[PDB]
Amino acid sequence: ASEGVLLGMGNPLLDISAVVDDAFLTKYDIKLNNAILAEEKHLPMYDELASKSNVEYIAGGATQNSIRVAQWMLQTPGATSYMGCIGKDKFGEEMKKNAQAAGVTAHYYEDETAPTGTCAVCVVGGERSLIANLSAANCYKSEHLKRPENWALVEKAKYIYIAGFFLTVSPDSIQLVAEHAAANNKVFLMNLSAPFICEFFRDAQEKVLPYADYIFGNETEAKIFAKVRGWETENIEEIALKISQLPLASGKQKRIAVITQGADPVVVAEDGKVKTFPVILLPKNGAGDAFVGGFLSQLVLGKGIEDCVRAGCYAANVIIQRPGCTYPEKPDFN
Amino acid sequence: AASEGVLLGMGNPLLDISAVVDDAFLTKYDIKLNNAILAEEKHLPMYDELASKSNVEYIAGGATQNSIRVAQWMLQTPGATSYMGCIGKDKFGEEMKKNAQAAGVTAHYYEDETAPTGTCAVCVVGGERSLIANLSAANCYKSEHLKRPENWALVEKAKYIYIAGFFLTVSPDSIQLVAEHAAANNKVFLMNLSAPFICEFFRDAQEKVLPYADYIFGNETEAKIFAKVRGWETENIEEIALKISQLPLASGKQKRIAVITQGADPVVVAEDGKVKTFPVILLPGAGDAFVGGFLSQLVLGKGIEDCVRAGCYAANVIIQRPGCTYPEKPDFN
Repeated sequence: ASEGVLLGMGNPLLDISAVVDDAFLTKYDIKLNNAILAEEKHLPMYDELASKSNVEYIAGGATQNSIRVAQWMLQTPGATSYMGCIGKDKFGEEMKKNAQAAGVTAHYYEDETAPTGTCAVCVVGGERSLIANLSAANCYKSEHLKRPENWALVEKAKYIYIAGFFLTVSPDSIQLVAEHAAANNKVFLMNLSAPFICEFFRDAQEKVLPYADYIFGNETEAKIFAKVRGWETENIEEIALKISQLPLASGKQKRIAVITQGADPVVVAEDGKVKTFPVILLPKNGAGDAFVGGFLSQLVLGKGIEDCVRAGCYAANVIIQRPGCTYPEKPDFN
Repeated sequence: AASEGVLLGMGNPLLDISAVVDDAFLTKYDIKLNNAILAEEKHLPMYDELASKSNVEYIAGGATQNSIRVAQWMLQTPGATSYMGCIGKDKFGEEMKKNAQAAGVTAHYYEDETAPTGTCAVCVVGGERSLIANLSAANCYKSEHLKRPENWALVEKAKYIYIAGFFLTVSPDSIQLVAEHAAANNKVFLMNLSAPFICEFFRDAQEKVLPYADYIFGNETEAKIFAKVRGWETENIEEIALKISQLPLASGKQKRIAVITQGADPVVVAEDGKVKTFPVILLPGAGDAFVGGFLSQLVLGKGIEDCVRAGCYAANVIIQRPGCTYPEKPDFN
């Protein structure tokens, strides 16, 4: 994998992961197996987690998690890049530290007033409770992207992955890199993630879809996508095919749609046909992002779709057995 | 009559800069009609050109503020309405203050120290419009402004408090605070399904406020997204409206009314486990105006049919004008 061969752009959050007890959950009125927005009552909780010794800080956010998992899976130094917005605070410096530890070349845009986005990941057994404060992650501006030191990361990249959620934060950055990729034989990849469905988002998504070589999604996202645009089918295999056959921009040959269904098989539409892949488990939160990261690693290495899906399932199965989107030193995938 | 500050709205205010444009202007800035675009910064040459037009207008906009202004126009009683939201410390913030005062709305804006005021270029040709929005300060509202005694007095004064669902992306603490206050003090709290949430973070915030909503407004597309997101297999808008009205209720709330519009098709209203449907009556961004007309009659203690008819009247007036504007006085009975 060449230097900066894969780039991601998104909404970075510093994940503050810690194994907690009943007293902590009751104190901040947080229930397990649910992701809530941080309120004024939850803001001092980030200080309490920071004050603990066994705390793990991770350069998170869905896209950044995928880029880190791709980097871990590739094991080649300098193969990945990432751009997103952070604040000028200690949590921003921790995000810079962890991105460097994960081997990702991160060029963050520093907002002058917004604190860095954070996410408390409270762990008990195999259960999590996410409390997110997006804050600076929503302030990315295309002026950062257009600077020569940051545009060099787009120029270096052969694969550029940006989540659909970023269409609400910086649609000018997505359209700029998507149009650049079509004009310069690069692969543009996106997902069906969205905070909400509004006219502004609908129109921005419609403008980028022709430029997407790959579209990733989960069954719920695919079914919302199909219903929003009037497709009457609820079959995920047919929805994946219809996504792959959306209109194509000039300079884009084909589109591949990859739809995950949790325990049920991964659905892949390509060349007017749908192939389905059963999930293979390892002996005995962040799983979707890890799946995309494993898929991207093999895509970068020019491998086939079955290797891409198997690597995605491997990475997803590793990450689910660890607190947060974390992993061991080296992978063991073939 | 309507008492002082009887109706309050909280939201994301934008100064709408409206003007009739021509083909040359649309081509110049590569703008498509019947399209909503989010701009990261103000396209300064376009804003100056729009300002230099003959029929230009500066309106204190944003979906909720539009509803509050339409309700104030419909009521015609000075001081009956209030509004809170975030603006910047600039000329557009002062124009926003000027237009809110001209519309007769008591606006207590939170002034962000660095973010410019949110703006929206409204480019109108015929019966079509194109919107280019730079939200900027509108997304920086903080509950510290709400909790100040001079601003909390507007909550205390109000009998009806209306907030869009989208405002949960800006200040969920303000929404939850006023929604919980309304349930404890016999006030009516109203919301809409605008920007239906798909993300788990936003879904959990909405789930926490829905038990406090006495009224939920929505359109057919929003209602169908809401139903699909939470696993309801029905696609019938009449049944979806009934299921919304029957969502769990918080302590101190006896019933919920769900109002779903369907464009040309009738207004659907669910109440007391039954669904009543109202054909649209015609005159010889209409949704905000519909809500404003409905709110005006609700403030006057009128029945649901009057509320729906006033909503249709206001919506039919606003569609025949550039942006969410109206004549001096209403003619509704």
